[PDB]
Amino acid sequence: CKNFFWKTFTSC
Amino acid sequence: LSAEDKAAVERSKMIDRNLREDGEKAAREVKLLLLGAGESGKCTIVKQMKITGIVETHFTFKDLHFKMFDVGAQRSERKKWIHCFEGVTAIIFCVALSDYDLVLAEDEEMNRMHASMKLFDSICNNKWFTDTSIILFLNKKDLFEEKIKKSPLTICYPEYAGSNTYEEAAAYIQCQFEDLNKRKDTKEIYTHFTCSTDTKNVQFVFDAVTDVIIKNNLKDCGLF
Amino acid sequence: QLKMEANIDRIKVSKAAADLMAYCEAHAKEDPLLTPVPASENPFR
Amino acid sequence: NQIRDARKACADATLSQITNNIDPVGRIQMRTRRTLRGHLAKIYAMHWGTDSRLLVSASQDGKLIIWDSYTTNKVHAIPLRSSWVMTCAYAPSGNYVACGGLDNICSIYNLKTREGNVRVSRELAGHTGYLSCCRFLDDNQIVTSSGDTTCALWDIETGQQTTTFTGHTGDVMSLSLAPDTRLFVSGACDASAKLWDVREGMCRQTFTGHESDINAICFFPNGNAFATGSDDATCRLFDLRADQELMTYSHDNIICGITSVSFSKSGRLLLAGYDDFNCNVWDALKADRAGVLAGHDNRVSCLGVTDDGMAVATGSWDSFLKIWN
Amino acid sequence: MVAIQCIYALVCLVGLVGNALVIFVILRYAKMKTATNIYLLNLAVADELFMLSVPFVASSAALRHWPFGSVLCRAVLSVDGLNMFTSVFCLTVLSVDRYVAVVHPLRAATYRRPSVAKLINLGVWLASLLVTLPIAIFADTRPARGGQAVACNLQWPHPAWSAVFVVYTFLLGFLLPVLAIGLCYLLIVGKMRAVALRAGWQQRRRSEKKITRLVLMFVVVFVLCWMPFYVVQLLNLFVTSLDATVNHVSLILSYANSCANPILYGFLSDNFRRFF
Amino acid sequence: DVQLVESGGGLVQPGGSRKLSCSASGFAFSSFGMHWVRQAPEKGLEWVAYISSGSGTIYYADTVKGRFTISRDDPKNTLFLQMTSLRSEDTAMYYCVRSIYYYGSSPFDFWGQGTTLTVSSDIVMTQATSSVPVTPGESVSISCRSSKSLLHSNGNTYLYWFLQRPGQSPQLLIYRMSNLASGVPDRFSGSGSGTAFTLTISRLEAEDVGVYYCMQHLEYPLTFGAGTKLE
Repeated sequence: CKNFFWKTFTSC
Repeated sequence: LSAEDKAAVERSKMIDRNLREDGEKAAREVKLLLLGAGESGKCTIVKQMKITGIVETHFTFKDLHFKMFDVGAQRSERKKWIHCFEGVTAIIFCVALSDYDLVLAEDEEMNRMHASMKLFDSICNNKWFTDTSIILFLNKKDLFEEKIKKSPLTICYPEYAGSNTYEEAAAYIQCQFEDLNKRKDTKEIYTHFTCSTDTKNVQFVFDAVTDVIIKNNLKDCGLF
Repeated sequence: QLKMEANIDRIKVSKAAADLMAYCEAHAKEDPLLTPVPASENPFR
Repeated sequence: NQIRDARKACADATLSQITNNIDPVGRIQMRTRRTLRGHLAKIYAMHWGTDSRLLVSASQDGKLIIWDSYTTNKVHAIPLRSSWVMTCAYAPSGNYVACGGLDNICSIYNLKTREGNVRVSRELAGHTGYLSCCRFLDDNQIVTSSGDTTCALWDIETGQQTTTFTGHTGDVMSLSLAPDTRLFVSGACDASAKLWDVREGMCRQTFTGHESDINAICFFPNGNAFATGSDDATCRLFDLRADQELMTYSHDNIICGITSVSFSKSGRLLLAGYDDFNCNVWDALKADRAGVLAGHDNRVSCLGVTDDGMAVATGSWDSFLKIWN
Repeated sequence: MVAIQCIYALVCLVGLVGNALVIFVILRYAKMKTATNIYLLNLAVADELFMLSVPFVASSAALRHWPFGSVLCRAVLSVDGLNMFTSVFCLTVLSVDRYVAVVHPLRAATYRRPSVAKLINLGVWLASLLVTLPIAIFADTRPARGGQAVACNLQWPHPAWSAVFVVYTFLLGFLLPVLAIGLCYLLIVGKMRAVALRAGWQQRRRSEKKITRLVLMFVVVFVLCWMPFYVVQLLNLFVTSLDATVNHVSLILSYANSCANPILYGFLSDNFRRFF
Repeated sequence: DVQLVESGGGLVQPGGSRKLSCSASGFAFSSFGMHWVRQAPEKGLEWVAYISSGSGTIYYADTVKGRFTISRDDPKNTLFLQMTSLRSEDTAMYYCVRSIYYYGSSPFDFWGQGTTLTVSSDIVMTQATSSVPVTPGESVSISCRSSKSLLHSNGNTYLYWFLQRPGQSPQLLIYRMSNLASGVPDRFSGSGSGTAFTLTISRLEAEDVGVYYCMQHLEYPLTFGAGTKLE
């Protein structure tokens, strides 16, 4: 999945 | 502040508004310091500029205003008022090419070109004009050509050994005047030949002052 | 024409020096620069 | 040769050797109350008034602005035809204000008029060199110096120069009247300070103690002494009652020449402006620099003290004038 | 691990020892002389506000958790993003100021007054509020579901809305500002070269060579520090094989140029030359 | 040619306006700021409106606020006066003062000729007297009272005296209660301590008679005196 975003980890 | 100081600070703001506007129209226009080397300096460039004490000429050319200040021949010493023109846009130093074999009506202590080289160098060593640019103008173009045919050209400079041609003589005398100033990195010297066309002399002036105001604007932002 | 204006009032220089000292010491009280003035008495807040 | 040969034998002691017993003046701390902003060009000369409130300043932008010091509110804005003005004076009553531009024309402007604009009262175009200083004896007679190594006594009602003081060898650069506006001393570039008179017509005694170009000059409120500011980093306070030199104020710490000389009400604090971006305060009695007036970005050019000694004005080339107290 | 954390204290200290002097140079000698001093002062305060919000995100990536509050992270994550926007936006209005003052001297006189300079700085700060408010209304604290740990990051209802915001900050935040400073600086060198040849200087002089090199350096550094930061954000949406091994140093490239731009402009200027 | 001219209709009906137009001449315009003062028949002066130099500070009186609209055209050197609705209370002779405010100035210097109009908190400037019949030739004292002490913190008390020769406009006699106006003889002498405001006319020639006024310049709207007539 993505597992990352702007500055922290995000739920997929 | 009782109905009087409230109007006093309002009048001051109206005066400050006019003073702020007065600085804008004074910064966009071009100022020119016309300091000649002989008794009557800038005899050609002032004929096209549309108009005791100093003479200043205000004229607009190419959507740009110009102010040429000429002091003429004054008995006062330049050391006491050379700092007043600090901050001028450009400086025009008209020099004639017929000063190496001619002597002014004086005690004949020094030659005309020797005094012109010292007068041009005296302006550059002044601590006020270390940033302003001086524009050199060579006068008597064809008159200098006829003098070459009957002169060794080595009167003022005996160590010089070159061609007796107007193309080479004008190039040599240009580098000789560009080596008089000790501040070569801060000042940019513009050399041009005065023509009787009545429109080419001011065209180089407009192009020279444009190269200076573009550096002041770059110095304003900080890119310089 | 140098002798037109020459004066003889130079018999003593120390006496005229006392005149300058006596003048500054008699008017030093009315000088706000020398006398420390409060904020309520002087202008400019 | 024999002019000052006998003037040395009559000097056994000096002024500094006598004033060493009186109360010494400590360090003078002067805080800048308000900075007179609004200018956009370098200031060169100014003048105070009797009311210690109004003051005039000359600027290179072609504007002779007049305001009050107590509120710092610009009263009048006089557009100058000659932007290269080097001197200006204020009337003791506040009626006429003159300024000496580079056009060799002492354009006198009348403040109290029936209209709103500041019209021109008179124009003095008799000088040949640059106008260096001007001082108002009264609202009719005026003594204006120029760069033509001469001084002139002009009249506003007459329009022509009454007496032209021609006794100086070097370029005149300063003027200073008397408390009664009867006599006045002028310092030129030949290191000569001449006491010019009105009843006699011209100078009555000279002083050649300096060694270089004298820039500015002032006058002691007593009327018997005066200080002079030269360019060799020293000021020599001469004596009018003994045609000699009382003392000198020189120091190797400073390297620049003097540009402004002023006196307070009591004449103790010798306000002397220099070209080191700051101003000094001399004791004038023992040659001890009590305090220094710093805060200006560029070198100061003008310096005036009110008649009552309330405020001290210092003007520099950064288009900012500071008021001290 | 801690090696990337070691240079974190260096990038903040480099911006600390430098930005603390940039304000001291401006308001002591220049003291807001004209419009050109307001922008450099804005970049100086925008870097410090960005250097005081970076220590929260710098050490949080090492611990893989957010020990601070839940609501406090929503603001801080929006302040540093706004400090990132107000810095690149001020670099845009600075390039426009340098373009108008050089190319159109007759038109720049209307902006030389401090009256317009003060409102244009308050306006560019308000433009940062409009761009970062979608990143503020959606910012929240939700667990990453990996190890049931606390995390503070942007929350979106659908993954389709995630692709709109990742390019919105790329269009409005990276591509448009660098195209403005890239075009404004190009028009300066283009106009300067045309005027220099008219005065009789066919070859580039020493003053012209120094300016175009100082101008070229400002744009390339703004690229090689923000483009590597922006390119990593978009590749995280396709392949997740990054393993967070580049995200720690990619943000450091943003913390470097933002903390070096005021010093790169301040130290290489006439105000700091007279002070030093 | 410092005189001022006013334009106004003979009489106007309720529900309209006359658009009082005042023009300037001689003096430099755009630097003083014109006033508006009307004088009802057998009554005293009263300030109406005032605009500063450049339409910066616009002040209205408590009696005309919301009905009159003061206007001007400085490039034309002309002053206008727009009104919404005329009432029987507005029947008066409007004047323009042409004053200026700075340090050392002479405010309320030269009033205009004024035009007539006919329709078919505040410092109450009170006066101890209204008509003093005295033979002319030598000193005659006249006082004035104020509601609030006009002595300000700076040290300047703002008070102006008017003469208003019979058949003419009021003129400035003494400004700041102690400084003689520009164009008046050395006979007028003003003293007082905050509220006394005594005016001694030591000469009192034949042309010195008229309805006098004392106006404060500390609180808006500006209120004039009751009126002191001399014979």
